[PDB]
Amino acid sequence: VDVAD
Amino acid sequence: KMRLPTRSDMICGYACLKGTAAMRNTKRGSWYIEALAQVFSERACDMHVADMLVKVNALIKDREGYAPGTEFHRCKEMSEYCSTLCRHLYLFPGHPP
Amino acid sequence: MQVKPCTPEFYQTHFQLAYRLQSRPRGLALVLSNVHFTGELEFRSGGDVDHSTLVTLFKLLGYDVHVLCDQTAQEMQEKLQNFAQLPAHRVTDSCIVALLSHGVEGAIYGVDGKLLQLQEVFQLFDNANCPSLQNKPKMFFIQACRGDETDRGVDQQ
Repeated sequence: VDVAD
Repeated sequence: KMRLPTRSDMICGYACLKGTAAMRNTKRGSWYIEALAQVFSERACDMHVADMLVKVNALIKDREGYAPGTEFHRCKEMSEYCSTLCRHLYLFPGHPP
Repeated sequence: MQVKPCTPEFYQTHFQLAYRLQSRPRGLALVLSNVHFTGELEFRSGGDVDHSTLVTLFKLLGYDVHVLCDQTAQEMQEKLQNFAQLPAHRVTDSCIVALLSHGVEGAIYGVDGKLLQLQEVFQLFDNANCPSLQNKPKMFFIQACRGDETDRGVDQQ
């Protein structure tokens, strides 16, 4: 899944 | 004699824009790094670095978040680069052979 | 991951209007990856793939690669400065620095949750502080957030 840096 | 500014001949690639989050896939890694490697390895033979970063920008603009049930589902990101370069920057990979 | 070589002809027709870029190695490259935190900073899952990908890519582009992992703000500053001061830079044609961490606008986090300002990083490699790289292309790649705002995206008309 896509997450924030 | 010719002198220099305090800073020049730099290029800085950013994964995202001011104020915003850069996106990373928990398995595949960062969108920006993934795109950067795909373009540089494919095009360093015949494209300068600033132009490759433009190709990276195109890939990032097209991508969207996959993270169902969370605020990142279908989210977006835009990369950018800032340049004080004064010439084309070709990496000339594998030359001479 | 494979890097297609440039042709002799492409070199011959482009070298005169490009930065000189023919040293072996092409330059030194630094890959600095922060993945494990604690000091609101979540484990950078998949950060390991980024690091490995860049190390392989820069080696294949003909760079000598230096790697640093999970460093505090102060360690990043000291080690970036050590890197910038290396003697090799006088005989190479370019330099690469890649920084992968959490961050905010204009700064990135060390694993201690403190901030290193990007202006100070660039300054380490400028004309006054890094004379061995004067007139040589210096590439920086910064994988880090520049704020906490999620971009929800917009519809195309």
